[PDB]
Amino acid sequence: MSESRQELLAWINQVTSLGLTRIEDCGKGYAMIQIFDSIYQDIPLKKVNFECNNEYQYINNWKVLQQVFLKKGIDKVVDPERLSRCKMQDNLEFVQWAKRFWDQYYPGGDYDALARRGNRG
Amino acid sequence: MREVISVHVGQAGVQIGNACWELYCLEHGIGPDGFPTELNDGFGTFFSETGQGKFVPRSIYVDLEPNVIDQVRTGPYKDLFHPEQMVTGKEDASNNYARGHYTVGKEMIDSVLERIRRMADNCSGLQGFLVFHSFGGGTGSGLGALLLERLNMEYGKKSNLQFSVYPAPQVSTSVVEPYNSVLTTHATLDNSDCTFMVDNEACYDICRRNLDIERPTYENLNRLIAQVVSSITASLRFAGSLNVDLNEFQTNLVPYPRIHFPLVTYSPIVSAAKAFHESNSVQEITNQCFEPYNQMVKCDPRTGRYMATCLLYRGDVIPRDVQAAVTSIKSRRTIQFVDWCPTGFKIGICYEPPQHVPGSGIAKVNRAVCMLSNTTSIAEAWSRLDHKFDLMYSKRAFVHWYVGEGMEEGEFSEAREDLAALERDYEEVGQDSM
Amino acid sequence: MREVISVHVGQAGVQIGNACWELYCLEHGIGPDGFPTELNDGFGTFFSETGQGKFVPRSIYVDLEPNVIDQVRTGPYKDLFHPEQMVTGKEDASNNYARGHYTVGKEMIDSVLERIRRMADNCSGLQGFLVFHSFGGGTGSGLGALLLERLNMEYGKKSNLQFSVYPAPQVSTSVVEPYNSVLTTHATLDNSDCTFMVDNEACYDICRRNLDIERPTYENLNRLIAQVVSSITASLRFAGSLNVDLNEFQTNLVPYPRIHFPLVTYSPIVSAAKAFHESNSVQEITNQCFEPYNQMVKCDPRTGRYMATCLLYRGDVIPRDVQAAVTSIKSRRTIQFVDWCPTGFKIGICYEPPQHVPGSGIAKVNRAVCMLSNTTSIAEAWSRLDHKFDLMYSKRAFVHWYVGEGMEEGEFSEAREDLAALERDYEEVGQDSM
Amino acid sequence: MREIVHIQAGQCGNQVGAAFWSTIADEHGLDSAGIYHGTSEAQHERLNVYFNEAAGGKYVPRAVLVDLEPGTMDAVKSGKFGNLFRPDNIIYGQSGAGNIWAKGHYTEGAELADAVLDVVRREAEACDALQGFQLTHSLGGGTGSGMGTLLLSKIREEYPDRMMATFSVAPAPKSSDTVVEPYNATLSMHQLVENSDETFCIDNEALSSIFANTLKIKSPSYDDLNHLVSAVMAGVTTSFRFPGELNSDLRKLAVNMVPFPRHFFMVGFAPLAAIGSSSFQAVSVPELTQQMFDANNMMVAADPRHGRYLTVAALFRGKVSMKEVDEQIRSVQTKNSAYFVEWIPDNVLKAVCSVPPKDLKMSATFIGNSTSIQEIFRRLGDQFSAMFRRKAFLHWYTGEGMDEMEFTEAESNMNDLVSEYQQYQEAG
Amino acid sequence: MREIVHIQAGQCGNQVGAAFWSTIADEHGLDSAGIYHGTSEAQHERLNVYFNEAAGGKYVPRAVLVDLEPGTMDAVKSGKFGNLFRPDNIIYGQSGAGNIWAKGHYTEGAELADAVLDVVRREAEACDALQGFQLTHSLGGGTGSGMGTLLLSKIREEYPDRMMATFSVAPAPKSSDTVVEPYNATLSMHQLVENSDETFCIDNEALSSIFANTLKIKSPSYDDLNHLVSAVMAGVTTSFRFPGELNSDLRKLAVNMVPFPRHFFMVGFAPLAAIGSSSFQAVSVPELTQQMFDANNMMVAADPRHGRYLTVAALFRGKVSMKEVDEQIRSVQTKNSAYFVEWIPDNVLKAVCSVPPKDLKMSATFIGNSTSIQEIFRRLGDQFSAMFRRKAFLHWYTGEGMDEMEFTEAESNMNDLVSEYQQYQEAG
Ligand SMILES: Nc1nc2c(ncn2[C@@H]2O[C@H](COP(=O)(O)OP(=O)(O)OP(=O)(O)O)[C@@H](O)[C@H]2O)c(=O)[nH]1
Ligand SMILES: Nc1nc2c(ncn2[C@@H]2O[C@H](COP(=O)(O)OP(=O)(O)OP(=O)(O)O)[C@@H](O)[C@H]2O)c(=O)[nH]1
Ligand SMILES: Nc1nc2c(ncn2[C@@H]2O[C@H](COP(=O)(O)OP(=O)(O)O)[C@@H](O)[C@H]2O)c(=O)[nH]1
Ligand SMILES: Nc1nc2c(ncn2[C@@H]2O[C@H](COP(=O)(O)OP(=O)(O)O)[C@@H](O)[C@H]2O)c(=O)[nH]1
Repeated sequence: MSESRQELLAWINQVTSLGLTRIEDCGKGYAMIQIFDSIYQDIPLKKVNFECNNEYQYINNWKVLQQVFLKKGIDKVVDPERLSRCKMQDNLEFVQWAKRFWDQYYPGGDYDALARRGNRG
Repeated sequence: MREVISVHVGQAGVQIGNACWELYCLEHGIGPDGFPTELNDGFGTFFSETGQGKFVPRSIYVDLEPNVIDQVRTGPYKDLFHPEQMVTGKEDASNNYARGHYTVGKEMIDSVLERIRRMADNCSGLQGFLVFHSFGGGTGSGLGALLLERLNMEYGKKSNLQFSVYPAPQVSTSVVEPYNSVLTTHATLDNSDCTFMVDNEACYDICRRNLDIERPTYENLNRLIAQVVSSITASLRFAGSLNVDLNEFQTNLVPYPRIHFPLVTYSPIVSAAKAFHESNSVQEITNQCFEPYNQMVKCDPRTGRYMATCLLYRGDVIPRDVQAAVTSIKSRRTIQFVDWCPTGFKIGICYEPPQHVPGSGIAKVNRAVCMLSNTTSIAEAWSRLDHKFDLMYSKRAFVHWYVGEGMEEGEFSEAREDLAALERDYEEVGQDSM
Repeated sequence: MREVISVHVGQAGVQIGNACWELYCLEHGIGPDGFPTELNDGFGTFFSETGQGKFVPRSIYVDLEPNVIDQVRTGPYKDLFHPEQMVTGKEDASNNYARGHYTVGKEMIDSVLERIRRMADNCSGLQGFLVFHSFGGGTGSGLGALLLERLNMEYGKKSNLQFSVYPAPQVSTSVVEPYNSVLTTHATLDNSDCTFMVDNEACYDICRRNLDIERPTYENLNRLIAQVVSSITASLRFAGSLNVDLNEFQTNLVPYPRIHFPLVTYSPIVSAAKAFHESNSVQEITNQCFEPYNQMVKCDPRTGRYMATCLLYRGDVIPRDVQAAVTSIKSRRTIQFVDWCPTGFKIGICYEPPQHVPGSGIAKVNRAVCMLSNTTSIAEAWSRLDHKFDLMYSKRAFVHWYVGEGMEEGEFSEAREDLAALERDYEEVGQDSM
Repeated sequence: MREIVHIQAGQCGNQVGAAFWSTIADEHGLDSAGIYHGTSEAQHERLNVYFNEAAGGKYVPRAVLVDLEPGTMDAVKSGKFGNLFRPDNIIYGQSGAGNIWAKGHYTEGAELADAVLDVVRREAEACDALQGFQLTHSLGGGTGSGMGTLLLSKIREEYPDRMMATFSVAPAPKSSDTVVEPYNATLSMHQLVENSDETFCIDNEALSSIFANTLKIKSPSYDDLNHLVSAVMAGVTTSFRFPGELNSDLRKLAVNMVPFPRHFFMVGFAPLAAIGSSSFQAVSVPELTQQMFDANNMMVAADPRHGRYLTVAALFRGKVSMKEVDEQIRSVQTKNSAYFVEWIPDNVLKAVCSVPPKDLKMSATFIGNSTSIQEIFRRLGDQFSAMFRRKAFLHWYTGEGMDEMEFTEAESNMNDLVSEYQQYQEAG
Repeated sequence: MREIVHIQAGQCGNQVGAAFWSTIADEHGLDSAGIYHGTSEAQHERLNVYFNEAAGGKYVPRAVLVDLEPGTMDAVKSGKFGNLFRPDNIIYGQSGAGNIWAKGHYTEGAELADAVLDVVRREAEACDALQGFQLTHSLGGGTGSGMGTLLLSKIREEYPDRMMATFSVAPAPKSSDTVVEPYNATLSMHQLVENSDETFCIDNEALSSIFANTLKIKSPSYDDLNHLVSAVMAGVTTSFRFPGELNSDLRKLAVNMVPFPRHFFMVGFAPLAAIGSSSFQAVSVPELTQQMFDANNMMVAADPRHGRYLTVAALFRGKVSMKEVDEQIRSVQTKNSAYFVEWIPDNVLKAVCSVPPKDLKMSATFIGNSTSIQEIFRRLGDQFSAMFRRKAFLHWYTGEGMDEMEFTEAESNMNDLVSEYQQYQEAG
């Protein structure tokens, strides 16, 4: 049923090709938005910042998904303030939830966002 | 002394002020006969006092009926005004713009424009002036649009605010509300600095639920609009915490000179038994002021994105409960975006508690919120008009009674055209890319 | 502040709360008008207080009759609730699942779901929420199963407890209790975290012997179920000795996500003259709580083997008399085995003495026990249903009045099928070998 | 000055403070108000251990009372002794732990760990020289069993020279609390053995035997239970915290005990009597030594007669010689010579402290080592593995973030312990 | 005698007077009535700084409270302390500023600038020797953000030797006032850097964190907010305004700090506690130093852990040694050695002042420099430029007399600052 940290961390290292040491960098993000571009392909990657370890500034980067959830319509509330704390109790069941979205919506093909964002330049 | 004057044209503009000045007299301890008193600067704010101690409400009244105006001198405020300021008209042809504009209402103007003049000859600190009319009126739509266009021709840089009221999406009061309302947004486009408009059927929709009265009247709708007035004006007439001037709105609501149609959201509006069994804290109010149940204008501000919004708070308010609330609105999905202001707010704090008139069924509260919201959706009632008004003009229905009163249809040719740029302006702001 | 909210759907769910909140108001010194007081955190547990000092019972009421709901505003608790939270329905077609689910009850949901929302906007420490309905209801079975399936769709990980009541082995209240009850365990299977259910005819069986009243009523059955509620909830709302959270149950009762139907056993329930001439020590109670005379559900828990059971004690309790008692139950033949837990218990201690309401014939006691027992026998009332429900469906009896309200019989095709896996699950746990 | 900073975790893991701290104040002559009232000048020269000095004599207890749920935390706040602890060190979360281990170890403590370590760091470097840290918690629950272990492994990853010493309480053989109490016990031991040195094991049910068998009270409560096992936390520092003739410290009580990195041993008191059983004796070291022999004066629910004594340290306080212990230890090591370990001749440690406790002329604290502490873990292990066969209650752990085979590892971790204690039961 | 003439601007720029002036009177033993009531003889020899002597002991505060709108100006007039300031220096216009910068900078202040300078000139040459000028205002508004800057550039064009020192308050990262608050911030920095030396940056939202995180009050108001950040205006002159052992001045606090003409750095207090958190400590320099380390005791909404300390000056008052600071500064500069700038070994400045404040035995004032003050301006710059892409609200500026490309220049002025702080974050 559910998945631990043990499988999921290299699982999210796979489909994003990121050097994700611990899951709490999804406390910022950079991978949850890189879940959806593996399906929807329309996400404007130049709308998010890349370094942005500055939580007061980061709150711009949560809402960029709220256009993505708008145009495809999945009704989950996103409360970014404890999400942006880079702390657990929300980030797991936000990524346990986004692999409940893993169920049917893949076309199977790869989606190289490492090549899409200009090699993270 | 940072003072401003409020004109009243149209039968709406009559009865609106009859709630506004009632609130004004109760918000300073003014007896209804003008002879008051059964802050320091407060005791002489809207009022050019005489040494007798009674004082003139700095207003004017414009109507071409003697009907509703003479109800005041019959009514209990018979000593409040003075019979120069209260200029009537002996005859009328209302619901007729282009003779209320171009034939019959123009004969009052030179009498009106003199009374604007001497009241501007005492108010040393002048902050523009305030305009009340309706769109459902003929002459208030008629003379009102004519009223601005010479005053802003005179006064140049001075401030021009107006609280309007437009014909509903569902219930009209007259058939001319396509015709002799939608053209008046021509002259008031480039003569009103900012403007505000509100719906009856939306305000009635509040009355059946938040006021819970099956059969309300105009007067209760008059009282509800009236506190929005004193939430803006008398806030600078009271020594608050972060003071908000009249001039701050017109520079904190428009990125562009056309886009000056915000919303109104006033809250808490709470019935008698509803205030009991309830604590309305400040974030309990602000979570209601973004929900459509306290919404003044029957539109869809949920769907559109918000642009920029100033807020005004009355009573006992801390800014920490503001920032704890307002950081939750910007987090929440029910707004999505501004692109052109990454903040999109203006916060203002005045200490004066919300005034509670005795007669109506509104209930007393120790904190208040007024909301002026610019959005990417408010042009749909304008698009309601374009669905309506272009259909009437697809038959040419009493163009004669726009012609025979003295104006060709070239402005009706211009009518949807300026409306089309208004629709074009919101999709222009709707452009949100790189 | 570790707070939770209780919904009330169904005419059972009406009158159940009318005993539950009565107990709640007496267990904190709350006057019946809401304005109270003729622990520290205790004085604000179930209650989002206003500064007036009276406070809202954090509940809701859902019914499609205006009949029984308006008895409250006639009744003595007329100031307790508030007339937003108490949402009624103007018309009803009850005993009809698939229009109480799919036609008529769904029109209330958007009004209901808003009132779930704002009450979740003050309760900062939220522990899921509590659900009351019946199976003997139509709409409480109907809207209730619909109520969970969007809330658990919204709230995800949040807790979902429900105290249900099912149609007896011997006395029905309606013929639809095969039909418009046994399907509702579909939606409540995968939306209720844990659940609990109880029998009238078993609870009536207690009334003729342990209460010794020939002609009881619903109200006395309402009072008996109600203390089981506060034995679970208000135990964490009081500073006990070994505190028991709501979340502890749903992790100490299910080895598997389906098996969440425990028993209820409440004791001592002792009549007026019976408390005299008697000392009910703690092991005197626990030797009764495994005997079928205080048993809430008319089944055979003797024959089946027990699985895992949490216990809750109120009042003046030592753990030594627990362990002296509980080592005798595990020795005794009247239980035989668990295979899957060689301990099979959860012990919990709260100091608050058992509250004794004045009106009914229940007697006061200085110690209390609540029992939540999982077993290998409780599926027989389910097997009673399979004996009943598959017989009605062997004739297709007003399938039209399941069809004409807007649902095909594919769920009735699914009805026994999910029931068959429930029967298959207890023999699956009945598998006890190597 | 050889000082300790104190850490609690869990509900009853916080309940032990009042039995600890009101005694150690009373052992040091100190009131409820914190301000000083002491008789002798003997109780000052090592007062600095469990106390940070304050302005105006307040003498704050260096402690951090930690929990996940605010049920029982206010109870000692709103009760008496509400002015001893400084509330900056009182931290506690609100959401329930549900006493589930990885909920308390891995995730909800991680909501509170960021506030934990910034408390103990500024406490640490404000001390002169840390002697060690105390962790008192539960094995059975979730908050004390889980959150303190993750709390421990960060501290052991910060201070590798500083000694980590822990107290904990056992699952019961019969009087168990919950059904995941097997899982919590195994998962707690996976961090205790790997990180900290020493841990002691106290059965509540064997503690319930003490007032049953010895003091003869039918109905004690937990405020008598922790009150008894308080004084061994006094007893382990009894040698230390005020002068004497010989005494050593807990690090010196660490290196003497075990010949391996595998540290668990027993706890008992001396003397001990009932209400009316007080004056009918002659309280002395032969009275002390025989209440340092039975399993009845122990705490572990395991038989030393099934076991074998690896090493013994004895901690006396009062007027006491050596030869009164010497002739008496020799009187019992001879009749029970097979009960000792023949790897070590004379595994006895003697330590004599000076002043007596309240209203008792002598007192002794028992430290004896065993082979039969595997009798816990064998009783744990088949209590553990039988609840793994059907993956009992498994979704309340893997539904939170931990791999199931990580749970299988701690079984062998328990079996790695028993494999050594298999040998020294009968070898050599 | 090394004296300062005081300048305020804007509504909240005038609100800070009462938190300033009632403290500096109380710091100098002076009542509401102006007439003298002081205990020691210690508080006179440097009393002449913020006060012009008067006839009959009145001791007028040398200040000029400046505003564009008469809303809040009468509030401190008609309230208490209405007899401290002399009303000749109370000037204020009537027409609203609309908090728009060039309306407040360029044109409406030019209605009032002619009355401004004839006030401060006759104040200046009546002083013995000016030590400097203080400007306290806002960055976000219009009156304080605009009119004081044009007011500044005339004074810096009159007194090129005299030091210009400014206090100002930041736009918030989240709790912003208005939407032109990006424009006002950029336009204010265009004059602060070019004319005056030093400016400090105080977030109200980080100030709101202080009573939230440290003092634990759910609902403070601004009269508690300015009351806290008052005492650093006391703290910067604490060294100066009455004797001590070592102390230097703000010009000596100017030349020591920055190796360039680019002057911005941080503000914090020591000590600090809650209501009930008062007596449970031992208030001392190790208590002082650790509330001179966290970002939590700072004012800037930027991380020193993201940054690097250029130079540090510390200003103590109370009975305090040096070695109690020396051993303690060395205890924290070693663990945080990468946090210092390796251009300068020992960028620490020590200054010890004598008398304590009210009811506190010690007090310290924090000055530390950073590289991460660019974290303001990067957060400003993209908050700025994104409201330039569509020329947001542009007609409320070019409709008043300023060219739009003049607004573009201040972007590079901000980017000229960041370009240096890009380097010394990681270089050398
Ligand atoms: N007096 C009044 N009018 C209202 C109110 N609310 C809405 N209205 C509108 O105000 C309009 C009143 O103007 P008229 O109906 O034309 O009455 P009138 O005297 O002819 O007004 P003029 O055309 O300006 O002369 C109506 O169309 C209504 O739609 C209200 O509360 N009071
Ligand atoms: N009110 C009440 N109902 C009880 C009680 N005990 C059992 N019930 C059952 O609760 C059911 C009540 O629901 P309904 O009979 O359908 O009354 P209703 O208003 O139509 O309820 P809905 O179908 O939910 O609308 C009955 O069938 C009883 O079997 C009780 O003590 N009080
Ligand atoms: N020390 C001590 N432990 C107890 C007592 N009573 C019960 N316990 C054990 O302490 C634990 C109490 O559970 P709890 O503290 O809630 O576990 P938590 O999740 O870590 O907080 C259980 O494992 C009990 O078996 C007591 O009086 N003293
Ligand atoms: N110093 C201070 N500033 C505040 C406070 N509250 C708000 N502010 C800021 O101060 C400014 C108040 O605006 P205002 O004084 O009218 O700007 P002005 O046009 O220069 O007068 C805004 O930028 C607010 O962000 C406060 O309590 N103290």
